[PDB]
Amino acid sequence: NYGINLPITGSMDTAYANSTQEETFLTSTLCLYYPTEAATEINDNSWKDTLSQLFLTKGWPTGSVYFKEYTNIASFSVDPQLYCDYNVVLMKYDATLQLDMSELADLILNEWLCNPMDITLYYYQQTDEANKWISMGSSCTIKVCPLNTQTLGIGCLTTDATTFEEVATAEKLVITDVVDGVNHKLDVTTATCTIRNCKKLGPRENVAVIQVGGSDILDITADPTTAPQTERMMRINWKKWWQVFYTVVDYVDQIIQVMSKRSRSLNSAAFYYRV
Amino acid sequence: QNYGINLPITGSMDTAYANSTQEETFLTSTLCLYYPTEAATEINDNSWKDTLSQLFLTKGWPTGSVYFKEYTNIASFSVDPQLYCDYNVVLMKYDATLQLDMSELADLILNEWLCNPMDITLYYYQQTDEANKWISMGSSCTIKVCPLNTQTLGIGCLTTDATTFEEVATAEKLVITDVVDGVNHKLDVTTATCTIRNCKKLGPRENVAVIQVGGSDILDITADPTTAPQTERMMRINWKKWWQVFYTVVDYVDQIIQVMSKRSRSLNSAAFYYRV
Amino acid sequence: NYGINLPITGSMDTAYANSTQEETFLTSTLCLYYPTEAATEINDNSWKDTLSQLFLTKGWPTGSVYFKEYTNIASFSVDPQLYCDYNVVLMKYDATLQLDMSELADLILNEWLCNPMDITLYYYQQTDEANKWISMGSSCTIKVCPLNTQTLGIGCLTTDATTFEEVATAEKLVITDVVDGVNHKLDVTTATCTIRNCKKLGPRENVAVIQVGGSDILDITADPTTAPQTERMMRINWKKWWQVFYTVVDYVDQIIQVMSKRS
Amino acid sequence: NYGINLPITGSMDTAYANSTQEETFLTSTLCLYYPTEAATEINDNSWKDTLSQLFLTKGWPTGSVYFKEYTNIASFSVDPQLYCDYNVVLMKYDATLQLDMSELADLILNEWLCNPMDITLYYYQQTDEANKWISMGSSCTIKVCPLNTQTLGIGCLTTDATTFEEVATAEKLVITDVVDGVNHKLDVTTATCTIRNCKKLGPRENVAVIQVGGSDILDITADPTTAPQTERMMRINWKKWWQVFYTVVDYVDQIIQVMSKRSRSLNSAAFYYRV
Amino acid sequence: EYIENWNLQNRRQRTGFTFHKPNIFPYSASFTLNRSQPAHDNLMGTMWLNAGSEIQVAGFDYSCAINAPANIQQFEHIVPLRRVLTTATITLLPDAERFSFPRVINSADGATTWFFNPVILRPNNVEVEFLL
Ligand SMILES: *[C@@]1(O)O[C@H](CO)[C@@H](O)[C@H](O)[C@H]1NC(C)=O
Ligand SMILES: CC(=O)N[C@@H]1[C@@H](O)[C@H](O)[C@@H](CO)O[C@H]1O
Ligand SMILES: CC(=O)N[C@@H]1[C@@H](O)[C@H](O)[C@@H](CO)O[C@H]1O
Ligand SMILES: CC(=O)N[C@@H]1[C@@H](O)[C@H](O)[C@@H](CO)O[C@H]1O
Ligand SMILES: [Ca+2]
Ligand SMILES: [Ca+2]
Ligand SMILES: [Ca+2]
Ligand SMILES: [Ca+2]
Ligand SMILES: [Ca+2]
Ligand SMILES: [Ca+2]
Ligand SMILES: [Ca+2]
Ligand SMILES: [Ca+2]
Repeated sequence: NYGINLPITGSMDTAYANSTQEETFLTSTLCLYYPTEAATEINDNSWKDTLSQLFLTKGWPTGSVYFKEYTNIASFSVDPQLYCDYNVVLMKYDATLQLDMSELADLILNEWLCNPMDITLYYYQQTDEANKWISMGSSCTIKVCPLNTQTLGIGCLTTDATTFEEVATAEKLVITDVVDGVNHKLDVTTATCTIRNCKKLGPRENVAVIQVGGSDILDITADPTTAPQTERMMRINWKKWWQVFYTVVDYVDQIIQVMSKRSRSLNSAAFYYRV
Repeated sequence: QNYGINLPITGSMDTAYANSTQEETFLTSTLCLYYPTEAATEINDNSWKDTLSQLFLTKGWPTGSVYFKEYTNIASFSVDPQLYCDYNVVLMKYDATLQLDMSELADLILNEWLCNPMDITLYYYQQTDEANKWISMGSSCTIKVCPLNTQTLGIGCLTTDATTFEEVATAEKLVITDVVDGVNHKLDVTTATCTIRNCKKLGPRENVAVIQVGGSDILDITADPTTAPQTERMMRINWKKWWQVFYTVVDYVDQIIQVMSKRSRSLNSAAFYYRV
Repeated sequence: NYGINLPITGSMDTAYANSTQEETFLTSTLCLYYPTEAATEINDNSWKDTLSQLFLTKGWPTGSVYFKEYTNIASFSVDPQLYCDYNVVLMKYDATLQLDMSELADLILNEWLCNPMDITLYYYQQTDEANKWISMGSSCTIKVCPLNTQTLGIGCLTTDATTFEEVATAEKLVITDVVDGVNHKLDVTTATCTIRNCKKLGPRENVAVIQVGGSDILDITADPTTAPQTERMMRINWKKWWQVFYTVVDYVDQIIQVMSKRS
Repeated sequence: NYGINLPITGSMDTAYANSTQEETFLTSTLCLYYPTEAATEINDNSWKDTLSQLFLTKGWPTGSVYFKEYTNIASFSVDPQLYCDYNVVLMKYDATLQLDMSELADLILNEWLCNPMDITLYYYQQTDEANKWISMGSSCTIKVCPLNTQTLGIGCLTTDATTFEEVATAEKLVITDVVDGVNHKLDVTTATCTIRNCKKLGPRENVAVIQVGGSDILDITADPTTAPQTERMMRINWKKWWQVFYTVVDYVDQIIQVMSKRSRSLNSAAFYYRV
Repeated sequence: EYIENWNLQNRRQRTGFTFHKPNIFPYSASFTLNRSQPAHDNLMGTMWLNAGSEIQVAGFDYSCAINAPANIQQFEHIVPLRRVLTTATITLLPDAERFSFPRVINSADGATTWFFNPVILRPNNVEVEFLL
């Protein structure tokens, strides 16, 4: 009964099962994401070999924990592909890249379902609050031209491209909110960029974000009246990056206690947009 | 219909709700968007006010209902902030230097202050309780406070020498002064360019919201160290382009209007409670 | 007192006692702390006189308010000796000292049961989650190597001190969290530093921290999960230091309220 | 309040009070206005110091009585501003400023609800007796053009401004009364003048007007049938100002029995905006 | 019992019926706001449920008497009966368990809704009076 949505009835007197937090360490995998300037400060090659002995104390086998790296937040955000079971990437704070960090956590912490877009043929509009336009590539420069009910521009000419309104130029990831319910005309430079519309289903459960240094800024909901702080948002203060790594190896039970498996990975979610 | 008297209101806990009435509020009321004068510089348009007002028609507001004003910075907006229309929301940039002065503007417009005049030459001054503040604004305010004793002698100051006075402000466009409550003081306001004013706060203002464009989220609207609440109508959003900041306000009118209310002074029923 | 043994029953619908806040003022002390440059902008000689006349208005007697100072957060944190009945401190926010302000408030606001360490002779592990290593002095450079079962180093050489894995370079106060269960060989600069084996207990209630400046930067926990803000981790905004002292003198009945005595 | 629409019921046999007048003196303020031609004849730099001790012997405390000063009725009418809880006004009579005393006393002693006027773009009219067009500024000449049903002008070519007829000339405060129900066209010199569509309310309670010298001649009501003399209109014959300031301080309580401080407007303005 | 009281009352003599939890109160669930504003964030008044043979009244104050004289706020609730009761046995307990949880309540005329998030102190200076 794979796609049927039947209810369940459970009692309030069933005894609890056993602890289960030491079986999950045997079966599952773990992936770490760090900027490439970490291994510069470490001055070692065997620190991947070193830390894998330290995860073995907490219960993980030798072949479970995987290490991946990136250069910066800009180049990691070109196509973040996160493959293992439990993913934990810690980014570094920058006072000037304030929006670009929160646009990265909008992709990662939630789950988007995406349909393609063809700018040359069609005019586009957003239906409700969930529709955003996610464009990523080497260099994205998006221009908008809103239209009335007669297919005429409001403050823009549909033939000249210089009169167009401009929302971004030369980024690696742009999430665009426009007025929901107005047909628009677009001018994305699609030689190095690729835009597609997406609507938010729910949170992506199996991934956490550990901010490294700096104050508390993060805004998932592109909504001014709401800026929620979930349980999979963490910040620590740094002076050296050994002490960052001993912290995450020590507290592996608390990192994993606050993130579950991906609900789309299971065989249960068969015909509900699996994986 | 019995304007001055207070009367209790009863009502059953089982009564059907009314209609939606969020639409009819948009048909009647007004709206004011404020922005710093450099926002229109990046926009590069002389018809973008016309462009936005076409987009407010989609969400129910008519044409002549939304008004736009400007200011240069929060230092020059604060020499005289006066809010005119029914609902409004202000937009300010984040400055790491202007820590306190963002909290002064969010003190002055988000609350409601009952204010009495002052005379520096003639009397000696004190604050009665925790709700009494000395709000002073103008071109260049410089305030020096000489505390007195039970015999009106100076404590740390000479009551004749103005140099031995004790400074709390330097050349600011706006000052809200908290001194210790219950001690007579002697004052040195440069009243040629400043204007000190004995004020007193009532319940806060319900029709203005504040959008802090960029930066961290810190605003001490209160006076004590021991608390600093972040209310419903102060908020924060990040930026790269001022087009995207304006599209977000136009899209989400129905939520921003929901967080604020009408000014309770502005009604008929406040006719002898300080505002007809 | 406090007792984990010896239960105390009590009852309900007993009458509330009278407000004993005034008697708390008459039989207690109060000690303010300020950085040295705060006395520089004021540049009065008798500003400690003119404040004690203003604490007398709020009920504090004429022999109970004491003023002490420090140079900076780097120099106050070599040995903070706090011994008055009530204590509050005034920390000026520096953007690059964001990691040092968290380490001080960890040391000030919580109780710590400490034990000595012999780097030369013994090997040390950390047993509890609440087990941490606190080192103070003039210049602490801490180098740590882990250990297998066979008393052999994991990523280092137990003879060569160069191949170690350091966690601190020349800092007045370092709180070190290492993974628990593994033994360790240590190598610190014992001439100008003193590392110890401390253990966390409940908070200290005679101290409070008023941050003076930028935003809230306070993870006084050790895990990345929780970063709470308690009753007395507070913060103001400033333009003149002489205005800051008026707020503290005025609102004593709220600052004293969120903190307790030594007992 | 939320609940004004309920009846109140009281008995005709209950007991009086102990006369709460000393509570009025201790918890209220008082601002007396005076022309600048007093202070020349007054010849003192401590008469504010003097008089504020003579209010102590009546019951007023020290920090309550404030003194403010204008220069004539013309330069006070530019922006009358009421600051504190009680306001008595001392003005001097002549024969020439005959309308301009009734113009100023109308704005002060009555509450007003003023909207603004865009006179260049639209055509405006008055809907009953109770609205007027109250204009104030440095100097403004106002000229009016009545229109018929078909937007054509009567007695005035709607393009020419010299065919319009004149109603003001360089006046600081103008209250125009035109025919209620006819669309008009305006010629206010808007560079120095602000005209406002404005509606009358109930009378302003707390402020009183004492004229100095000359007969009792004031028309507040716009109709010529009615010329009422309210309880807050007084007159005093003068020879020296020291007799005038002693008369006010000796009979404070007779003036306080008339003004009723419950109507403060929280602002310092003399009208209400579109509130 | 009923045929004995049919005969005593038919001669005008004094009768009496003995009840266990008599339905003397009609159903009523409402409130009263002694201090209010359209924002509904600083309120004062009482709430009650009268149903069957049970009264649960609860008074609230959002400011917690910070500006009241001597920091004490007085409440009162008066319930008139329809018939005169005699020799009752009444249980009185110092908590209204029905008005103890967070809830949202409509306004008086059904226009808007308002929020009520309680914490509960003990009742001070309780006086119950039985009038005739
Ligand atoms: C609304 O139209 O309908 C309600 C019931 O459906 C009714 O209670 C209310 O009177 C109506 N209000 C208005 C005027 O829209
Ligand atoms: C806690 C307990 O008593 N329950 C038992 C546990 O002791 C045992 O180790 C486990 C083995 O899978 O099975 C549980 O049912
Ligand atoms: C000063 C004050 O608060 N008044 C109390 C009074 O209420 C109480 O009855 C009395 C005996 O305990 O003690 C007084 O201090
Ligand atoms: C003449 C008169 O009324 N006297 C009473 C006075 O005896 C009483 O003690 C006081 C209390 O407020 O109130 C007054 O009204
Ligand atoms: Ca354009
Ligand atoms: Ca949208
Ligand atoms: Ca001095
Ligand atoms: Ca004060
Ligand atoms: Ca090594
Ligand atoms: Ca540890
Ligand atoms: Ca003519
Ligand atoms: Ca008319």
